[PDB]
Amino acid sequence: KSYTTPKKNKHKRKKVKLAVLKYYKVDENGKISRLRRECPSDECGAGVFMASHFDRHYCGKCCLTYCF
Amino acid sequence: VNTALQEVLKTALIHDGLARGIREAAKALDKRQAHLCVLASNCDEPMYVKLVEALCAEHQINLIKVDDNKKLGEWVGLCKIDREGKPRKVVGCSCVVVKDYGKESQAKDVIEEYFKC
Repeated sequence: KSYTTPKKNKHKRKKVKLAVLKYYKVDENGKISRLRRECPSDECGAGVFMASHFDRHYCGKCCLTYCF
Repeated sequence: VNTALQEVLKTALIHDGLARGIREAAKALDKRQAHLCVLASNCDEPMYVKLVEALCAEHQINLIKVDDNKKLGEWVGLCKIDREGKPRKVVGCSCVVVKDYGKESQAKDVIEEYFKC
Protein backbone atom coordinates (compact mmCIF):
# COMPACT_ATOMS: atom_id res chain seq x y z
CA LYS A 1 0.00 0.00 0.00
CA SER A 2 0.88 3.70 0.20
CA TYR A 3 1.31 4.95 3.77
CA THR A 4 2.53 8.20 5.31
CA THR A 5 5.19 6.54 7.46
CA PRO A 6 8.38 5.33 5.74
CA LYS A 7 8.55 1.62 5.00
CA LYS A 8 10.40 -0.60 7.47
CA ASN A 9 12.84 -2.95 5.74
CA LYS A 10 13.87 -6.37 7.00
CA HIS A 11 17.41 -7.32 8.04
CA LYS A 12 19.26 -7.60 4.73
CA ARG A 13 21.91 -10.11 5.77
CA LYS A 14 25.38 -10.42 4.27
CA LYS A 15 26.59 -13.63 2.63
CA VAL A 16 29.72 -15.29 4.00
CA LYS A 17 32.44 -16.83 1.84
CA LEU A 18 34.79 -19.48 3.33
CA ALA A 19 34.78 -18.17 6.90
CA VAL A 20 36.58 -21.07 8.63
CA LEU A 21 39.32 -20.87 5.97
CA LYS A 22 40.20 -17.50 7.54
CA TYR A 23 40.66 -19.16 10.95
CA TYR A 24 42.57 -22.37 10.12
CA LYS A 25 46.01 -20.85 9.57
CA VAL A 26 47.98 -23.34 7.47
CA ASP A 27 51.67 -22.97 6.62
CA GLU A 28 53.91 -25.21 4.50
CA ASN A 29 54.72 -27.39 7.54
CA GLY A 30 52.49 -29.68 9.58
CA LYS A 31 50.82 -26.97 11.67
CA ILE A 32 47.09 -26.29 12.00
CA SER A 33 47.29 -23.45 14.54
CA ARG A 34 43.90 -21.76 14.87
CA LEU A 35 42.91 -18.11 15.11
CA ARG A 36 39.59 -18.52 16.97
CA ARG A 37 38.91 -20.08 20.36
CA GLU A 38 37.00 -23.35 20.69
CA CYS A 39 33.98 -23.92 22.92
CA PRO A 40 34.45 -24.41 26.70
CA SER A 41 31.17 -26.32 27.07
CA ASP A 42 31.07 -30.11 27.37
CA GLU A 43 27.57 -30.27 25.84
CA CYS A 44 29.13 -30.46 22.35
CA GLY A 45 32.49 -31.59 21.03
CA ALA A 46 35.20 -29.27 19.70
CA GLY A 47 33.83 -28.09 16.35
CA VAL A 48 32.19 -24.72 16.92
CA PHE A 49 34.09 -21.47 17.41
CA MET A 50 33.48 -18.27 19.36
CA ALA A 51 32.99 -14.72 18.16
CA SER A 52 36.10 -12.56 17.71
CA HIS A 53 35.11 -8.94 18.34
CA PHE A 54 37.28 -6.05 19.50
CA ASP A 55 36.31 -6.27 23.19
CA ARG A 56 34.46 -9.54 23.87
CA HIS A 57 34.15 -13.20 22.90
CA TYR A 58 30.62 -14.48 22.30
CA CYS A 59 29.42 -18.03 21.66
CA GLY A 60 27.45 -19.44 18.79
CA LYS A 61 24.84 -20.93 21.11
CA CYS A 62 26.14 -21.06 24.72
CA CYS A 63 25.60 -17.27 25.18
CA LEU A 64 28.58 -17.02 27.56
CA THR A 65 30.14 -13.64 26.77
CA TYR A 66 33.80 -13.42 27.81
CA CYS A 67 34.85 -9.94 28.93
CA PHE A 68 38.21 -8.22 29.45
CA VAL B 1 36.24 -47.99 -6.60
CA ASN B 2 33.35 -46.07 -8.16
CA THR B 3 30.72 -48.75 -7.51
CA ALA B 4 32.02 -49.25 -3.96
CA LEU B 5 31.76 -45.50 -3.35
CA GLN B 6 28.22 -45.56 -4.77
CA GLU B 7 27.36 -48.50 -2.49
CA VAL B 8 28.76 -46.89 0.66
CA LEU B 9 27.01 -43.57 -0.06
CA LYS B 10 23.75 -45.44 -0.71
CA THR B 11 24.23 -47.24 2.62
CA ALA B 12 24.80 -43.82 4.21
CA LEU B 13 21.57 -42.59 2.61
CA ILE B 14 19.66 -45.66 3.82
CA HIS B 15 21.11 -45.60 7.37
CA ASP B 16 21.48 -41.77 7.97
CA GLY B 17 25.16 -42.10 8.96
CA LEU B 18 26.21 -39.28 6.65
CA ALA B 19 27.83 -35.86 7.12
CA ARG B 20 27.77 -33.80 3.92
CA GLY B 21 28.84 -30.19 3.44
CA ILE B 22 32.00 -28.53 4.76
CA ARG B 23 31.28 -27.06 8.21
CA GLU B 24 29.62 -30.11 9.77
CA ALA B 25 32.06 -32.39 7.92
CA ALA B 26 35.02 -30.62 9.56
CA LYS B 27 33.10 -30.64 12.85
CA ALA B 28 32.67 -34.43 12.59
CA LEU B 29 36.37 -34.71 11.75
CA ASP B 30 37.32 -32.70 14.85
CA LYS B 31 34.77 -34.59 16.99
CA ARG B 32 36.59 -37.92 16.35
CA GLN B 33 33.31 -39.06 14.79
CA ALA B 34 34.29 -40.00 11.23
CA HIS B 35 35.28 -43.11 9.27
CA LEU B 36 35.79 -42.22 5.59
CA CYS B 37 36.20 -39.13 3.40
CA VAL B 38 36.58 -38.26 -0.28
CA LEU B 39 38.07 -35.35 -2.22
CA ALA B 40 37.62 -33.71 -5.62
CA SER B 41 40.99 -32.52 -6.94
CA ASN B 42 42.07 -30.72 -10.18
CA CYS B 43 39.51 -27.92 -9.91
CA ASP B 44 39.51 -24.15 -9.34
CA GLU B 45 40.68 -24.39 -5.72
CA PRO B 46 43.17 -21.64 -4.78
CA MET B 47 43.11 -22.32 -1.02
CA TYR B 48 40.59 -25.15 -0.58
CA VAL B 49 43.07 -27.94 -1.44
CA LYS B 50 45.69 -26.78 1.08
CA LEU B 51 43.06 -26.26 3.80
CA VAL B 52 41.52 -29.68 3.20
CA GLU B 53 44.88 -31.49 3.10
CA ALA B 54 45.70 -29.85 6.43
CA LEU B 55 42.27 -31.01 7.64
CA CYS B 56 42.68 -34.59 6.39
CA ALA B 57 46.32 -35.01 7.44
CA GLU B 58 45.25 -35.56 11.06
CA HIS B 59 44.21 -39.11 11.99
CA GLN B 60 44.30 -41.74 9.15
CA ILE B 61 41.67 -39.88 7.09
CA ASN B 62 40.97 -41.85 3.91
CA LEU B 63 40.44 -40.13 0.56
CA ILE B 64 39.02 -41.11 -2.82
CA LYS B 65 40.00 -38.84 -5.71
CA VAL B 66 37.48 -37.76 -8.34
CA ASP B 67 37.69 -35.43 -11.34
CA ASP B 68 34.56 -33.26 -11.19
CA ASN B 69 32.13 -32.00 -8.55
CA LYS B 70 29.10 -33.21 -10.52
CA LYS B 71 28.72 -36.99 -10.30
CA LEU B 72 29.56 -36.94 -6.59
CA GLY B 73 26.23 -35.13 -6.09
CA GLU B 74 24.10 -37.95 -7.55
CA TRP B 75 24.71 -40.92 -5.23
CA VAL B 76 24.91 -38.81 -2.05
CA GLY B 77 21.29 -37.61 -1.98
CA LEU B 78 21.96 -34.01 -3.02
CA CYS B 79 19.35 -33.21 -5.69
CA LYS B 80 16.84 -36.06 -5.74
CA ILE B 81 14.30 -34.13 -7.80
CA ASP B 82 12.87 -35.03 -11.25
CA ARG B 83 13.66 -38.76 -11.07
CA GLU B 84 12.19 -39.44 -14.56
CA GLY B 85 15.55 -40.26 -16.10
CA LYS B 86 18.26 -37.57 -16.08
CA PRO B 87 18.54 -35.08 -13.19
CA ARG B 88 17.41 -31.48 -13.61
CA LYS B 89 20.16 -29.52 -11.83
CA VAL B 90 22.83 -30.92 -9.50
CA VAL B 91 25.16 -28.48 -7.74
CA GLY B 92 28.79 -29.25 -6.92
CA CYS B 93 30.07 -30.80 -3.69
CA SER B 94 33.70 -31.21 -2.67
CA CYS B 95 33.96 -33.68 0.23
CA VAL B 96 31.66 -35.88 2.31
CA VAL B 97 32.04 -37.75 5.62
CA VAL B 98 30.65 -41.29 6.02
CA LYS B 99 30.23 -43.00 9.42
CA ASP B 100 28.22 -46.10 8.51
CA TYR B 101 27.41 -48.54 11.32
CA GLY B 102 25.85 -51.60 9.65
CA LYS B 103 28.95 -52.42 7.63
CA GLU B 104 28.28 -56.10 6.91
CA SER B 105 28.87 -55.77 3.17
CA GLN B 106 31.42 -56.85 0.56
CA ALA B 107 31.89 -53.34 -0.85
CA LYS B 108 33.18 -51.96 2.46
CA ASP B 109 35.70 -54.82 2.58
CA VAL B 110 36.76 -54.08 -1.02
CA ILE B 111 37.25 -50.35 -0.38
CA GLU B 112 38.95 -50.94 2.99
CA GLU B 113 41.41 -53.47 1.55
CA TYR B 114 42.01 -50.89 -1.19
CA PHE B 115 42.72 -48.32 1.54
CA LYS B 116 45.17 -50.60 3.39
CA CYS B 117 47.51 -50.96 0.42
